[PDB]
Amino acid sequence: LNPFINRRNANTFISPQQRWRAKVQERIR
Amino acid sequence: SRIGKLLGFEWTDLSSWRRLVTLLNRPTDPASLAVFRFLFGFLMVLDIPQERGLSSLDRKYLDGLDVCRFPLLDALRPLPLDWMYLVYTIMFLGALGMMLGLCYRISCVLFLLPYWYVFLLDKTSWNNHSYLYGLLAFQLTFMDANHYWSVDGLLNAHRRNAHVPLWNYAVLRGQIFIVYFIAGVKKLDADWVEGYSMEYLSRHWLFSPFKLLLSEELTSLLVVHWGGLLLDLSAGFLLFFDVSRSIGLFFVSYFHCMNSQLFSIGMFSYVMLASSPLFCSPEWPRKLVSYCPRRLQQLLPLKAAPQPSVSCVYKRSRGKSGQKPGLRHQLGAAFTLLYLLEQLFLPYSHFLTQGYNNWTNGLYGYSWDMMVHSRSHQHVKITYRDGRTGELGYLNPGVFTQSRRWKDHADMLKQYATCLSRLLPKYNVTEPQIYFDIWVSINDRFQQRIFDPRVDIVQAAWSPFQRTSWVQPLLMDLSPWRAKLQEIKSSLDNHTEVVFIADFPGLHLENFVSEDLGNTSIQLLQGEVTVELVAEQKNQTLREGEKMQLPAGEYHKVYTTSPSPSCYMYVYVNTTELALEQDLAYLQELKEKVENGPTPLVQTFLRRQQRLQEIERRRNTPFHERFFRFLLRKLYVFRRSFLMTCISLRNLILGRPSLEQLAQEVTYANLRPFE
Ligand SMILES: CCCCCCCC/C=C/CCCCCCCC(=O)OC[C@H](COP(=O)(O)OCCN)OC(=O)CCCCCCC/C=C/CCCCCCCC
Ligand SMILES: CCCCCCCC/C=C/CCCCCCCC(=O)OC[C@H](COP(=O)(O)OCCN)OC(=O)CCCCCCC/C=C/CCCCCCCC
Ligand SMILES: CCCCCCCC/C=C/CCCCCCCC(=O)OC[C@H](COP(=O)(O)OCCN)OC(=O)CCCCCCC/C=C/CCCCCCCC
Ligand SMILES: CC(C)CCC[C@@H](C)[C@H]1CC[C@H]2[C@@H]3CC=C4C[C@@H](OC(=O)CCC(=O)O)CC[C@]4(C)[C@H]3CC[C@]12C
Ligand SMILES: C/C(=C\Cc1c(C)c(O)c2ccccc2c1O)CCC[C@H](C)CCC[C@H](C)CCCC(C)C
Ligand SMILES: *[C@@H]1O[C@H](CO)[C@@H](O[C@@H]2O[C@H](CO)[C@@H](O)[C@H](O)[C@H]2NC(C)=O)[C@H](O)[C@H]1NC(C)=O
Ligand SMILES: *[C@@H]1O[C@H](CO)[C@@H](O[C@@H]2O[C@H](CO)[C@@H](O)[C@H](O)[C@H]2NC(C)=O)[C@H](O)[C@H]1NC(C)=O
Ligand SMILES: CC(C)CCC[C@@H](C)[C@H]1CC[C@H]2[C@@H]3CC=C4C[C@@H](O)CC[C@]4(C)[C@H]3CC[C@]12C
Ligand SMILES: *[C@@H]1O[C@H](CO)[C@@H](O)[C@H](O)[C@H]1NC(C)=O
Repeated sequence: LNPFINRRNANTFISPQQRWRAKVQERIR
Repeated sequence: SRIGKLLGFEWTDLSSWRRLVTLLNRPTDPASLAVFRFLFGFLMVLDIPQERGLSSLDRKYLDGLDVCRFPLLDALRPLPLDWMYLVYTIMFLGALGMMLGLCYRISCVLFLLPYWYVFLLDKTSWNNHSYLYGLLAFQLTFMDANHYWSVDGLLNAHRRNAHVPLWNYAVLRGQIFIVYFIAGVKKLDADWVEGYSMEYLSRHWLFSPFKLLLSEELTSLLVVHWGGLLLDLSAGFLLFFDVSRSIGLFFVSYFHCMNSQLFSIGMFSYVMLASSPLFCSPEWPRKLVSYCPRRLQQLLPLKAAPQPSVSCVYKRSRGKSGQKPGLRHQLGAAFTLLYLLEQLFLPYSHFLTQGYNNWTNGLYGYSWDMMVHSRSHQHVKITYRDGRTGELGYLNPGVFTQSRRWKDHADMLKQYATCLSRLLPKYNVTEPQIYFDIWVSINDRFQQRIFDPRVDIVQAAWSPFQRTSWVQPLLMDLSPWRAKLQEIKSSLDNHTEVVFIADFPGLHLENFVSEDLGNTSIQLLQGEVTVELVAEQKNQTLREGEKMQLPAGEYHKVYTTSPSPSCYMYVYVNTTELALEQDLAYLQELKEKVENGPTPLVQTFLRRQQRLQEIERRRNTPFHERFFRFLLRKLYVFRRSFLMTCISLRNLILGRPSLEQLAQEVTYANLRPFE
């Protein structure tokens, strides 16, 4: 694929994270 | 005999090794053991296609894809897809044989070996119930659980209602007791007793009866946290004693029934529920089949006196004196004692493997600590430096990884760095140097770095028994700020967010404020920081309580100069979101007013309204339709797994066909039979 990004795209500290549900370390997935 | 019924034995039985061996080999009814074996086999058969990933093996283990893998030992490597499918088939056959009781030992080994191979092949899929399943299979491999309710005994004559040694029940009871007690002791943490780990679980509708007489905070602290700790600490003691056996059984059943619905942990709740009757009398199935109406008592196998067996020993006062224990009787006692010592010591063995000790002790999966620690990640940056020219480049976080657990462990980070170093020359990059920058907050704390961003992980030194030097310590002397943090978070509007950051002295943060992030400000809390503006190159020192305002669409830097860690916040609003929502509200309310007397912006509201209407209709819709959909999804998964396994078996045995046949077969595999 493309494993590279820009400099303005790798430094956005404040952004919608992801938060893929709870994703606790005891969940099946 | 005062203590001859509250414990099951006497004090004189533990005075010598021979007496202990005689006690541990006491004959016992194998009925409950057989029921547990049947239930465990059935649950494993139902679980293998779902949780172990048999349905996604083709996706996970493609022939020529670039992926970084995280095994316990780098010497362990996976096989091609066909051989992985064969291993899964062998595991399924072993589980089926274990359930049915046919060829007990062979099936037990055939389930045990590939299961542990798959478990050790990946460190990012470890949890507590998989570890429990492995331990249970290991224990059942050495037990005589086919002496009742089996198929081997229906073909044989000696495995038909024989007797089993006492330690078979002792090992299982001890395992369950250690599970409960160790979980309870691990829950004696500061973050648990103060109600910080699970502060949102009390809002579920299953806790409604408790809200009638208790407040939300009181029902979240008293019931979820302290009640859970008490039940974990007292379940084994309540279950062991026959006086309080019924009450403990009711409590544990209620607990596991709620847990099966609160989370999605697979078949953990059902295994725990089925393991509870093991604490009852060994002959409960016989009484249960005696209590049924007589019209159904003539089809089940006849209830008669069990026949003698060679596995156990018989000590009688008139029926001869004593049989000298051999190499099979003492081995059972030795295995019981050593296994219980190992199970008691392993969860507290984190002072030896110091290289696996991050913020949280040890590798996750074998310490019986569930839901205790919660992690929220804010930002990950990967930066590589070309070793030939020197250009600075940036990689996507997790390009060749199929998991996200590498951000919390140093060994996984080292493995990822080495994998990237191997695969980067494929993309016109010379020998690189990779630096990682990860911000993690644990249990609603300040966001802080976990690894040093100035160290090259490829050339760093990591050892299993040596404490890692590039792991940042957790700022323990900042927890009491959590009340103020919650107050500040709750004292905000419905469109303003806040992010709390703690920085170490000597480091700096480079941030790019987005164009749409208007009205962005930074406020200091502790220590002193210097805020820089890259475009115009202007520093500005700040102190406690001061507030700034940062322009949007530009870079800025925050430097920590105090000799102590400093804390500050970001306050920002999505002005684009505000403008879009206000114009949408205008265009909707005025349109409704005109009507009562498309474009993407209207499309978003149309989709939201459609989703709300569908949710309301589903809520009004009875649960039978959802049950039917759930059954359909499960049947689809099972059929896909079976078809792909058959395809791979045919390919492996007969021979590799042409490309066209494989495409047709794969397309037929995914069909969603009926809807
Ligand atoms: C807090 C740490 C632990 C404190 C001590 C525990 C006190 C009792 C609470 C334990 C709850 C469940 C754990 C059970 C573990 C194994 C014992 C067991 O299952 O007993 C069954 C069985 C009798 O059963 P029945 O005659 O059916 O009686 C039915 C009971 N109404 O008991 C025995 O045979 C006991 C065997 C002799 C002791 C050997 C087992 C003890 C294992 C200890 C683990 C460490 C191994 C070596 C011990 C070193 C120190 C002694
Ligand atoms: C082939 C013909 C054989 C004839 C008879 C067949 C017997 C089998 C009948 C049982 C029904 C078969 C079930 C088939 C699969 C059902 C679907 C299924 O398992 O779904 C999983 C679903 C959970 O879904 P997740 O995927 O976690 O959902 C979240 C989505 N991410 O799991 C289940 O429903 C588990 C169902 C099995 C429960 C086993 C119950 C055994 C425990 C009872 C213990 C009894 C103790 C009694 C106490 C005695 C006291 C004296
Ligand atoms: C064998 C399977 C056991 C399964 C048990 C599961 C539950 C228990 C969980 C145990 C957690 C860790 C204990 C295992 C220790 C062994 C780990 C190990 O050898 O692998 C580490 C390492 C891989 O490193 P990563 O960072 O994954 O990869 C980096 C390269 N890309 O593997 C190796 O390279 C092999 C190194 C061999 C080291 C083991 C030495 C053998 C021990 C004997 C030495 C005696 C003691 C020495 C001093 C004692 C001081 C206390
Ligand atoms: C007319 C044409 C389209 C035939 C297509 C039929 C398929 C829908 C059949 C063929 C193979 C069947 C599967 C064969 C074997 C099993 C194993 C069986 O395993 C069990 O778990 C049962 C025993 C237990 O409960 O432990 C569950 C049903 C399933 C997936 C069957 C589901 C339906 C399948 C995929
Ligand atoms: C989520 C909780 C614990 C994590 C956990 C889980 C999920 C398990 O699966 C475990 C299995 C075995 C051992 C430990 C496990 C474990 O640690 C507490 C959840 C709290 C629970 C929902 C509250 C119910 C208890 C109440 C107080 C009973 C009420 C009784 C009074 C009315 C008298
Ligand atoms: C930028 O955002 C801040 C914070 O959301 C706004 O400050 C608020 O101003 C109102 C009055 O208009 C006060 O009632 C609030 O208490 C203030 N918030 C805080 C946290 O003190 C500010 O008005 C916004 N500026 C613009 C131009 O929208
Ligand atoms: C802004 O203040 C910093 C002081 O923190 C000045 O010096 C930098 O200090 C950091 C702290 O370790 C170093 O990493 C940098 O190398 C220093 N230099 C630069 C250019 O960042 C910094 O020079 C000041 N900038 C201006 C424009 O006055
Ligand atoms: C074909 C190959 C890969 C099969 C691998 C089988 C070996 C590695 C498996 C089979 C049984 C397993 C053991 C079963 C039980 C325990 C007890 C546990 O508390 C620590 C791990 C330990 C000691 C396991 C280590 C791994 C083990 C020895
Ligand atoms: C909200 O802000 C994020 C950046 O944090 C931005 O990507 C997103 O587009 C904004 N929302 C809208 C509706 O524009």
